[PDB]
Amino acid sequence: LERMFAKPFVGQLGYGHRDGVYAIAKNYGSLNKLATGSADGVIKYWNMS
Amino acid sequence: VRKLKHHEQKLLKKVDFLEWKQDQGHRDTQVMRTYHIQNREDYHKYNRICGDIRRLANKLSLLPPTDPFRRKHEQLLLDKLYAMGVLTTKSKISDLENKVTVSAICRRRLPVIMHRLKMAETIQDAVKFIEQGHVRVGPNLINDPAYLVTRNMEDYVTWVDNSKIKKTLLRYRNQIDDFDF
Amino acid sequence: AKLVHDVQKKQHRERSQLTSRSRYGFLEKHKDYVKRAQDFHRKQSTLKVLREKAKERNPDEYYHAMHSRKTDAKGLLISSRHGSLSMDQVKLLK
Amino acid sequence: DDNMRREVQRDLLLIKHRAALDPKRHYKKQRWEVPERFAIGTIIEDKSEFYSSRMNRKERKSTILETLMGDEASNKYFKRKYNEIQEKSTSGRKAHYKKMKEMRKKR
Amino acid sequence: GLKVPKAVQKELPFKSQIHQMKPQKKKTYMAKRAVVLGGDEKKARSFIQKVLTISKAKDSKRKEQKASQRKERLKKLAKMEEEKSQRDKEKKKEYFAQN
Amino acid sequence: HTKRMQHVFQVKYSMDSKYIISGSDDGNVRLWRSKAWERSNVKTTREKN
Amino acid sequence: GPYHIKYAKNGTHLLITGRKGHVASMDWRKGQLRAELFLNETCHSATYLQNEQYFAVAQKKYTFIYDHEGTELHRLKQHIEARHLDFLPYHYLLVTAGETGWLKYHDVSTG
Amino acid sequence: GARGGAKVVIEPHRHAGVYIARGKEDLLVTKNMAPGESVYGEKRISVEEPPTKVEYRVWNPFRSKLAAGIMGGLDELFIAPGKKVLYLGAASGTSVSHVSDVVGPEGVVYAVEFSHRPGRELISMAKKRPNIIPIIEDARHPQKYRMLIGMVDCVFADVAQPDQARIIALNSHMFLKDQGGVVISIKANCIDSTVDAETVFAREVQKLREERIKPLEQLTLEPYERDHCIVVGRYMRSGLK
Amino acid sequence: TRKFGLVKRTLNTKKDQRLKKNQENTRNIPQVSSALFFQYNQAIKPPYQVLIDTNFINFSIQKKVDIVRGMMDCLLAKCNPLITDCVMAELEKLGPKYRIALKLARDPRIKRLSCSHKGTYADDCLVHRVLQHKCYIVATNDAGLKQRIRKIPGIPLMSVGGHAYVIEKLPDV
Amino acid sequence: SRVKKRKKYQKAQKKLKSVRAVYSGGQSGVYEGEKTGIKKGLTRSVKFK
Amino acid sequence: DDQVIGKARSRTLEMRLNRLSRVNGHQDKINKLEKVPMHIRRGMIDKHVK
RNA sequence: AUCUGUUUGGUGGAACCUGAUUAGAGGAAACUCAAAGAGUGCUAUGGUAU
Ligand SMILES: [Zn+2]
Repeated sequence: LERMFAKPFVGQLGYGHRDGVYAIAKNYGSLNKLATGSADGVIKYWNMS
Repeated sequence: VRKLKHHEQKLLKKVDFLEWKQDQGHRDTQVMRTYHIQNREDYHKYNRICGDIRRLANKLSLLPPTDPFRRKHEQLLLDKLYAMGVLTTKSKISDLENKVTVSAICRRRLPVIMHRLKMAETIQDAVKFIEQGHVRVGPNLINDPAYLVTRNMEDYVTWVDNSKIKKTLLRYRNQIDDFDF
Repeated sequence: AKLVHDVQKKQHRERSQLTSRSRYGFLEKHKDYVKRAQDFHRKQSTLKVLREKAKERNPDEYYHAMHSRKTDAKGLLISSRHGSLSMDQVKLLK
Repeated sequence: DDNMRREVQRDLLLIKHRAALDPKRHYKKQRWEVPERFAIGTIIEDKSEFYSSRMNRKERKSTILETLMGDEASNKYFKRKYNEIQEKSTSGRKAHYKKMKEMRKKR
Repeated sequence: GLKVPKAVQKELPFKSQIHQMKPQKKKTYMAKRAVVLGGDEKKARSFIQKVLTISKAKDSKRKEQKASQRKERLKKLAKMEEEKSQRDKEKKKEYFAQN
Repeated sequence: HTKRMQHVFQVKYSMDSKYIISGSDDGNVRLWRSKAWERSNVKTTREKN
Repeated sequence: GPYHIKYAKNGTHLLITGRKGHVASMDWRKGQLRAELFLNETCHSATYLQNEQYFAVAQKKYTFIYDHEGTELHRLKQHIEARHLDFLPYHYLLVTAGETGWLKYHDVSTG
Repeated sequence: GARGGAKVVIEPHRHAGVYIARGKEDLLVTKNMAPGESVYGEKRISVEEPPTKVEYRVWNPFRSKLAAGIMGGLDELFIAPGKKVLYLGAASGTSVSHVSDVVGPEGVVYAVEFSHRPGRELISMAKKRPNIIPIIEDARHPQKYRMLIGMVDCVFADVAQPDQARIIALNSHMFLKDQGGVVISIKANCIDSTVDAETVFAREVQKLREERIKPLEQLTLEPYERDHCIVVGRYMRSGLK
Repeated sequence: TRKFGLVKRTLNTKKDQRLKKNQENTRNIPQVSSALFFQYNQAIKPPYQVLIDTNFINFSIQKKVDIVRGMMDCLLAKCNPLITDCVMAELEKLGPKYRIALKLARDPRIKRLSCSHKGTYADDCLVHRVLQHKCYIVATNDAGLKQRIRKIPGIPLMSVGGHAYVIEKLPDV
Repeated sequence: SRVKKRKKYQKAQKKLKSVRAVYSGGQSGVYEGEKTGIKKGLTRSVKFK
Repeated sequence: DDQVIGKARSRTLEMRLNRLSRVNGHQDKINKLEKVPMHIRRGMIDKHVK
């Protein structure tokens, strides 16, 4: 049963970055928040919920 | 058993309380229903005969094609079965393996032959008349509904002389002659 | 229509019965004859089938409907026009 | 009710075949088997529709068939059309056959 | 209509026995009893007969119309089917000319 | 893994320890279950046991 | 007669098999008859399968599996002249032995 | 056509709570909750049943867009007897009264309107129909009247605003049940007059999918209205896939 | 009293409900779009909305044709390219070899459409969208897809060939 | 040429009405019902797959 | 051909017939491996390769 | 009317052909006895048990 219920992927955050993601930081005080950055120079703040 | 949920079904794919492989698809029951056989072992006795015909047909096949023995025996086996009525045609030797079936032997049973001869409306109805002693083949009354009627004997199947059935036929056409009865 | 004049495709008017024979009726044309020939063959085809069915009839054929049904002294089937009244029924009707 | 009053029966039979009532209407194609639950009702106009969409009482009838035959244009139309169909259906039938055998007789 | 000879008619199987109905000559009691509503209802029994006669002929003519355009159309299509068939052969000769 | 994931450069946990956040160089930030067979709905006491 | 009797595992149902071929399945407390077969053969023993719904009967030469209402479901051709029948409930295995001296285990679930 | 004294045959429609009146012409009719009066002057059909005199109202497609939806043959309407319906953009009782008819005495209708001049008329019609809850408040702010609306089996929106996609979403999130119905009437001129009609309908459908509403069907309302389409969707909170 | 023709009761496969095979056992005609006058799509007007197929992006890189410029050159109108989630999924699924295609496909001018069907097969998704709404140009070079779009009436079909794009069923050109 | 294209177009308008419904100004006069009748069992509606 | 008897004659005929068929008959339909369950067939191949 | 004979409805269902089915097809009763399917109702409450 464990194998046929093993469905780890839940989804992806928005449309993602233009270029590869190289720096991810989690907010240690909030559960559903994340900060990411890409080689394009863009940094985003996500609402994981 | 209740309809199995999705997770139960995956863990119980092969469970089937009503159909097993050794049943061979319930070919037993199906042929019995169509021709209304009453003895549960009548199919398998017919099957064992059909197998033996098929075994000989193979052993003849493996013999070389031009062999006089092969041609002689195969022709004899075709004529014998055709005379019995099991085989409709004597042309092709492949019929011994393809068209030799239990249903072929069953169709020559007395209940079915009456139904084809229209002496009865249905096979079940025709079986009842045999058990009632209304049916004769030649001058001998027959109460066994498993009488296998050959092609030549199929001409002599008729109602009994004093049968109430025979009186209705003649009465319906206003041809009843009481001197005969 | 390619390389064909309109004059080529002119209706050819079709004649009539002579006056001397006018009593007998309409002069049949090929289309008229075809209707006759098909009609006769259609009937003859069915009539042939019925004769064959008579020849192959099994005298011993039994149907449970034979009790309700009745036949004529000529031998033809009798069928009720609509398909006896008890005295109590008649008294109410009267 | 199982009585199936003939006035009601003719009304529904006049709606299954409504395509032929009027030669200028030509409704859609549909079958309309008789439903097992239906009711007959009379329209009630608005008081503002007194001149436009109101029927006079003498014209009002309990049944549709009563109003339809009350008309004169439709009644005339059916007489013309029905007679024409009879000529089509009676052409070449037994009456015709006897005449052709009558001419062969000298008088 | 076809009239089967009585000799053939007499000896027919039970399944195929033609039902020929004899006319009634002695007046039945029910035939002498039933009441026929006259006057107003007569005008309302002819009319329904007149309506149903038009409706059948209208349908029987439009149905004949569909069969007329059915024949011309399929003749047109079989020509199109022929063109797509012969040209299909040509392509399979050009292709297998390579192979 | 996934055929659309190309070079994992960062991996992090949600602060509840139930999910995994992954960042590849393709430009997407994906969410994963820490335990594939577990589900996040509140379970009846009979389920839990 | 004579009659061979086998109760269900939970004791709710009773299966009696006459030697001349009278097989009856009933709920003996409430006096309810579930099925009654009059096989004109020599029955030797019968047993209940996983529950009262199915029971097996050792007839003259083959064992037959039947439904709650008495409808046949299978003819066990592989078991020949079984005289003793037993059911391992947890394993869903049917066991037979007879004059052939062959001990055959048959899985009811998979057949 | 359908004159005063003419008799008609009333039979049930495929949708529950809607009836067809046959004759020389066919009329879409709904049973009247408040017999003996007409709310916008429609024709009415009176039937004697054992005897009590039931009354029916004619439903005019050219006046109510939902009626045009029936005529064009919408496959699924979530408005049915014994169901709570939230009607946004209830200008007056022209169409709400007919929606109130279908749901029956058991069901209810929450009529939402903003402008006060029609509101006074909406209240007046509401008193005759007990199963109508009139809410004179802006539909852009569903929170203001959260006390007044419970769960609703379906949401019908005829609001003519460019930002209707937000109105439908916010009301659906608060009040619409899971697997519940959504019916929207879209007028392309109102949303974006610059671009053609089809793009607006295609654009509008996309917003619904973003808002977790699965569109089941779109129908255009011609010949009754030009530039209109009714989109029927199901509110699938769990997942639209 | 006894009945005649008694037969043993046995399982009837054809009629028994418990068996799986026996256990299992409003006409619709879609409206012809009001945007279509016979075969001419009257509703489509500039600027155009274009659906990009996965092959289209690759072949665009093959010929050095910019997506926005090639469209804006071909139709002489502003074109609003649209990439659905399926098309993006296929591009990601191709692998490291087609990374250039992915980076161009993410150009912010190229708008994104969400999708609500499980499969990633893009060909079916595009064909469904064009059927419902007659307001898209289909940009593809796949032979199979182009033939499907040709049967659907009033769907302009764009492809990349030679040195620049080509539009087939768009009268306004 | 002008006359022929005039008649070709007006003929085309007639055929368009048969293929699909067309807006024709809306209601004119009292609503007299649907002249050609209602079909209970037909949906002319386009379903998303 | 006249002397050969037994299985050899059955196998000989099948081999001859297949050879003539391969020229014109489509590869998928001319030759069809007999159906065997998954677990068995990998067993036969593994031993045969061994 | 020892007139005429088309149409509407009811009664009946030969031949050919087509489709489906087949231990022939049905019907009635119930506080009867079984084997299953769907929906609905019910604080349906130990996230670590006074
Ligand atoms: Zn998609």
